[PDB]
Amino acid sequence: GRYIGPVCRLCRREGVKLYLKGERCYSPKCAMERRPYPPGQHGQKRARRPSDYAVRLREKQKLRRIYGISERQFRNLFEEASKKKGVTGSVFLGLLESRLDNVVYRLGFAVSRRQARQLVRHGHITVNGRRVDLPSYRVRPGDEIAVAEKSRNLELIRQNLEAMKGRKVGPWLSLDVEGMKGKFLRLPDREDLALPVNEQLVIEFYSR
Amino acid sequence: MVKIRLARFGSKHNPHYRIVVTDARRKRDGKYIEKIGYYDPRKTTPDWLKVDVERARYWLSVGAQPTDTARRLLRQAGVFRQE
Amino acid sequence: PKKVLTGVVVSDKMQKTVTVLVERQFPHPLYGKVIKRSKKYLAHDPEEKYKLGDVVEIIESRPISKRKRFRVLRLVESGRMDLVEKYLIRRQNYESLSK
Amino acid sequence: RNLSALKRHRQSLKRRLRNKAKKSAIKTLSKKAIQLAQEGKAEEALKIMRKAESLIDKAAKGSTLHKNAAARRKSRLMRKVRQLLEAAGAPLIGGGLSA
RNA sequence: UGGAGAGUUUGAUCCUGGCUCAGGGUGAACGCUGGCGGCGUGCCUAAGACAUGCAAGUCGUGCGGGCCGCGGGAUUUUACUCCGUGGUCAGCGGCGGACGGGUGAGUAACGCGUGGGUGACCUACCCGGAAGAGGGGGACAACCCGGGGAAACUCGGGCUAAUCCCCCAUGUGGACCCGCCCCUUGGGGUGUGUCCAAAGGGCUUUGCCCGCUUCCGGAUGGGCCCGCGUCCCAUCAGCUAGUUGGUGGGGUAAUGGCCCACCAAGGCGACGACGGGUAGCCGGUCUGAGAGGAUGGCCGGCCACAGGGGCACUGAGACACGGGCCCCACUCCUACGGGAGGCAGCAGUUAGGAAUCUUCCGCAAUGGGCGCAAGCCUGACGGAGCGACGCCGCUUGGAGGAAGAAGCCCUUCGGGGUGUAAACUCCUGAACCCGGGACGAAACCCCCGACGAGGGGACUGACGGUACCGGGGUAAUAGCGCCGGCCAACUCCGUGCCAGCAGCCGCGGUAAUACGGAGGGCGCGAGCGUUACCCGGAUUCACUGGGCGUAAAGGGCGUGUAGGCGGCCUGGGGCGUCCCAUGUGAAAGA
Repeated sequence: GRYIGPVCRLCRREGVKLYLKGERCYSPKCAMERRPYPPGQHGQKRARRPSDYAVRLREKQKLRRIYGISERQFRNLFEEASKKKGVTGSVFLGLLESRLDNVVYRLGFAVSRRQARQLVRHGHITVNGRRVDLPSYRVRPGDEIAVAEKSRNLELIRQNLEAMKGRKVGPWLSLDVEGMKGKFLRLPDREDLALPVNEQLVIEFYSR
Repeated sequence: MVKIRLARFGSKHNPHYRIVVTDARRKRDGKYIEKIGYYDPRKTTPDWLKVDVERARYWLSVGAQPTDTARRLLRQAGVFRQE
Repeated sequence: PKKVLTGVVVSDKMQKTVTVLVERQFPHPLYGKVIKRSKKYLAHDPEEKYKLGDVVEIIESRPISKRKRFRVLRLVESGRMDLVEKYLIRRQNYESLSK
Repeated sequence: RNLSALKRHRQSLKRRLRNKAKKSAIKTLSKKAIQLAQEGKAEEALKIMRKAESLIDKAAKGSTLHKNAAARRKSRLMRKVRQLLEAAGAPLIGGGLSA
């Protein structure tokens, strides 16, 4: 499931700083501050001209490995897009962004998507009051993503809200900090995200 | 003898019936002569019963005994309520 | 509607019966070209009223025989023993065609 | 290993007998009738035909010769009797025939 | 809203051309691996053989009895007998066993699909309307008495009831001949003549209920006919005696050579008859930009079959899977004379096979049969079981955490890597424990009202103490494939044309990024690979969309048969073609 194992190891390999540990992959070592080259024996060895394939592949691995997601699951969303009305590339990003396990992250209740996931799986989170435990739950506009008033007193929930006390958030996300609740205003637009990834290549990888 | 009755759609533990007229000898979920409503025994939608009540009255008029429980429902939507 | 067809009588060498040749044409299902095609029908003639060459209407009917299923409606035009000639040629074409 | 509704069979045999019976008499009378006509008889010819007619309609009452299978044999009898009678003289007795 | 190409013929090139790979799919199976749940799904082979159990009954409100009981009567003598009632057993009689369920063998065909015909027809039960049910007679089982057989069963004799059978009556009406009228295939109407009805049962017994009869109609379900469409071989070219038509009969509900007698000599074929091979067909499914290809499992529709072959009986309906008769093969019983049987119903067994489940629970729901009803029956069904077989969701943790432990791998001997990975600190808390706990089920039924409408009440849950809710609570599973090019991922040993690899091109002969191993890396993840098959790419059968001077490909040349194709002008017809409206295109699926 998910991924399991070494994360700020793909921080590397992709060659762009991934935030997959949240707090540390963020602070004078996501190893991109130390060894910003791919892992293993042949790491700091001379690259070769990468192939038109290799390129499209990593970009997909990049986009997917960000959101922490199954290839099988990823690819369903992609196809689920495309046929859907409008520009495939964005929409996909939209749908990826509408995943609970990520909204919860985006909305500050957790420091990583990985940790954000666990909060969902352990019912610490609610959508419109009803307790939801599916990291895949597709959040539509107007939904309110609450903290379980039952879980409010956790050292993790406290500490991770006190950080966003001042912090500003997503031009499509509201956030009441003290009553520990937030809103899904609208699907983001490609430009709303500074995703270090070219979605057009990800379209291309699934075209050949 | 043609019958107003229930045909079963939906899934396992997800019963959803279709108020249908059909020759009695056909299979339960076999072909039917006309759909004239539906019914969700679990009332999970605010609309878990519906009946084209003109048609219900038609099929009776040409003679078509309803299942005892299919007539229960026809009653509910006043197929038999007059004046 | 009982299908009403019109063809040519190409035989009356049967009692109270005429073989009628109905030709049909259409856009070939795959290749577009309009192709022609045709079928003889055994048509019921109680008064042996029609003969070789008459072009006749022909109607879908209550069965009279194994294979008599049409009765002769009206006559459209006499003569036309050219069309008859063409059928007869195709036939004896087949003669010089065996081993 | 015994479907007590194999009495269904038993009964079939009884009905078989009854049917075969009624029928076998219809026949014998019908023939006896058209024979008298073909011999140019007046009274007794119809008188038996009238009897036969009855027996047909009667048999029609149940499952023997139901319907209008009945009507057939009636139609064929009166047709065959009257014609056979008019192939000779004297059409007498009101009998079953229309004036 | 839709189209990607690559490797490989050469020392090198362009082209032709095949092979091959990347994608999607499957009722799969096989290998290594395998935690949870939901919804699906699971003999593709021998339509081989089958043990055992269940799979179609029901009605006492149609009728008369046997056997086991209880109770009450006539007598004041208890032997004999009348009545009432409870089991129970078949029998007569009715409705259902033609539905539901299974399989694809056969079938290249009006089997299917689609659109129509029926003036050529049928339809039990249900609905609506019109009109009826008056008399009499009869039998057969059950039961009783014999006889034959080992058995299965069977023959005879006697008694008896009914909604069983028959006769007479009334004829609203209907049938048939004939005549006439309308209408046009046998459609409707009318007139003499003939012919044809019925059953009773229950009570909340004079007024209702369940039934009966004849007729017109309605609804539903079917039969039959026709137009078009429906695979491969022409190394199958000629086929045909019920053959093609007629007249008359038979037969059916009904047309028809469907069948028969007799007369005529026809009918079919390159637009592919006849013959051979293969095959159930469709809605749809997979694939493709599309056109197309392939396919028809599960679900729905039609068809056909019920060990193999005929056949008919009953009946509204069958030529009937769990009805009948005969022949065949097979299995059992056998006193050798004769019998019994038919999972391609659900389970299960066995055999074949690479391979396919429980001899489970429940009629609680839906649906079907019978019943006035209560109910009885239902392996249809609704559920649980098994199998990563498929799809979907979820888990094996989360946040910290060294200029970086050890171990192992490289190393140019400084160093590099596995690697924030672990160890270790905090946090959450799959599993598991306790508590509570469903919807699915309100009808038939009773009461009120009027057995109507409406109102009121009662019973009932297989799944199941499952789902879901609340409380407690443990850091708690990872494998498989690949790393020469195509294609994403590289170093070191071992090995020395050996052992071995290999989808194609090709690797191995002492430094192998290709073999075997280790480290590392890439790709997926409760899966990953493999093999088989289908579409793709393959414009490589080219309709969209190809070609033939030398690449495969112009017939050795003519003549002209059928067939294809046709100059300029005008007019008619409107068959092709085009437009509008309308009907059809079921459901599911997309």
